[PDB]
Amino acid sequence: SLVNRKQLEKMANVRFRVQEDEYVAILDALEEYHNMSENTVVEKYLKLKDINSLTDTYIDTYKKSGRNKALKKFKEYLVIEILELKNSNLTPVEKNLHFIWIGGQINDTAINYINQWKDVNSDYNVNVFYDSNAFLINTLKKTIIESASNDTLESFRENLNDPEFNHTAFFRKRMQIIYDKQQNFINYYKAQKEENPDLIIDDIVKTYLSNEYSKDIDELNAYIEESLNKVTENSGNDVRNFEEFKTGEVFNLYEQELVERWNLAGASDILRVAILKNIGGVYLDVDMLPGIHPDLFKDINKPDSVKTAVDWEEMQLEAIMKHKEYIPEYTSKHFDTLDEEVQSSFESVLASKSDKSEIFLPLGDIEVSPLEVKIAFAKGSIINQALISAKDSYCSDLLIKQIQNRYKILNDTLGPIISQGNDFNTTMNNFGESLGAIANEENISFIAKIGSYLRVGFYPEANTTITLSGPTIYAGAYKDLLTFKEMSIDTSILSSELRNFEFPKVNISQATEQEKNSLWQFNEERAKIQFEEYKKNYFEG
Amino acid sequence: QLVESGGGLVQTGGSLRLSCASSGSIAGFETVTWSRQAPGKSLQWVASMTKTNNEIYSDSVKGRFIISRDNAKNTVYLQMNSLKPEDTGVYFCKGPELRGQGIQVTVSS
Ligand SMILES: O=c1ccn([C@@H]2O[C@H](COP(=O)(O)OP(=O)(O)O)[C@@H](O)[C@H]2O)c(=O)[nH]1
Ligand SMILES: OC[C@H]1O[C@H](O)[C@H](O)[C@@H](O)[C@@H]1O
Ligand SMILES: [Mg+2]
Ligand SMILES: [Mn+2]
Repeated sequence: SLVNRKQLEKMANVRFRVQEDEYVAILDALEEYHNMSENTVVEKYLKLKDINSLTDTYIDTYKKSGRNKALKKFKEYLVIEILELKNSNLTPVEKNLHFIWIGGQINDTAINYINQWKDVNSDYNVNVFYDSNAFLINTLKKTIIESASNDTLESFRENLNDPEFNHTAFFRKRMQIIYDKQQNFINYYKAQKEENPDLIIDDIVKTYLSNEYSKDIDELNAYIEESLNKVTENSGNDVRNFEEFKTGEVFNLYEQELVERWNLAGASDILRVAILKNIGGVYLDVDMLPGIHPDLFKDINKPDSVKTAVDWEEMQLEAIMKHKEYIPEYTSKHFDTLDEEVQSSFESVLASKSDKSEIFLPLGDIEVSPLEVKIAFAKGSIINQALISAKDSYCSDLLIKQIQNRYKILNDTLGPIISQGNDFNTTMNNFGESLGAIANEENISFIAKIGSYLRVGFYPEANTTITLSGPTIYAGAYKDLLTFKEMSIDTSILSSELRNFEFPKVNISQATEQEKNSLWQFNEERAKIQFEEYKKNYFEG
Repeated sequence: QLVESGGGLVQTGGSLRLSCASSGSIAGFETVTWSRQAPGKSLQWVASMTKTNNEIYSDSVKGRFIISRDNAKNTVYLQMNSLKPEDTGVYFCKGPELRGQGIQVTVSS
């Protein structure tokens, strides 16, 4: 518990020094903090912020004060109090499970994972957020990527069998053409919206696809119908009915990611934040599965031939799916390598439990601080595939401010460069120069990581999304919280402190088949495989 | 070079605007603390304004009092509305190196 007035007085006592007015400001505000029985968690938090500011003011006023040593210690005590506040005063989490599938038709695989949460959480309300205006984003991205692939292979036809013509070289050249086509669509979209603001995204996309790629509008219309119908019959909740989001200050950034970038993961990073702020509950990625019941496999010890908690968990999920078949076509690739004696322990225990709620642990009643968002860990790092927040949580509002600030810096740097209408390489070189000019000691961690924004989803390990709206904004928000600031762009924080915000591990299985299949980025390995396949297909192997 | 005014006697419910104006310093009030002392009580904090133009209010006074500065940060104001007899006392404005002699405030009831 935080020192009271008299305890601070003993700490910051300097013999013969009269109590300055700026000191009394601190002592009186600390006393007021301790008389806040009746106040909300955020009110208490804002009182701590006040004490912090008064403390900073004192230190700045009397730079050589004998009190300063104690006051700087006091400032650290304020941070301890935040965590106490956070960890001591919990409200129940609204019993909502929130999922997002935007940009195209929800796949049967996503449905089947979702259904597992539904089956063991009958007391939870389920929303799968979609966007009834943008079912064709995936079609548009796929079409444009394939067209640029073909153009690239055509253009470099005689270099294809050249020892030195890399997968790297292919993707580098293809990127230039993708940018051209993406910019072509983007400018068409903006012109169309000016001419007729009543048009929806899918109106413009299907026209574009028909005009430029001779796609059949009847088949596109039929796909929209199927997609709408599939999601509606599966707890569909239309983003276009989400008023607080639509009229809020990050709707434009969401549409940027959806319509300009074709980054559905990035758009979903933004949506998920608005969902937890405005509604609250539990956000999950569609590749997440419920926690395995802790006493299902307690009595089977991990073979030494398996040397990570993740591979073990992976094994356990495949056992459930092999023997219970809850999800059709779930891999058993890893489970099969197991010794027959171990596999037999698995099938024997699964034969005994005959009720899904004894296989998967129901969430039940979860509680969170009104200050915070809870986030999952992986690889000792935070990852926003799973989130817990009460409606209007404080960290929730910090998250939106992180998003606004990050996109403001990006768009104000990148936007005027793009509008000069230069090619990808020129645009990119100029972007690089601009990033160099606006770089300072504060923003550098951010500036060093946004250079590849235009490559996202088209180039191996184009990662920018992490910094824009992913795990980085959460580290930023928690730093905000713990430093009494907002829009922190330097997100240095102890891993100790981050552990205070950890999503309860018992409540998720992260090591699913689908988690291994990233839908927004690809690595070098995958890049090499795609390239060989592009070549073969182009030559008609 | 500091001129204090705005005080006096009001009935319960009335308003006053305290004013401290300085001259002869670059922002003599770039940090300002308002304090008050009743007879037989200790000096009590009322409100503060940081170098960031951040306004911090004591709980007993929030929703009634407004602290403000001119852009030169040489004169500071304390708008005090819905005054109670509780508010009665001598008010002091404090900058980094300036401090007023005190403005008497009396609320009648
Ligand atoms: O076409 C897409 C692709 C992705 N997503 C969203 O992006 C999230 C993250 O996708 P993924 O698990 O592939 O990202 P990773 O975990 O690999 O970063 C998903 O749960 C979806 O909510 C989407 O709505 N539509
Ligand atoms: O930040 C971009 C993406 O990467 C994250 O690590 C999460 O797995 C995913 O949900 C998110 O959309
Ligand atoms: Mg996935
Ligand atoms: Mn994933």
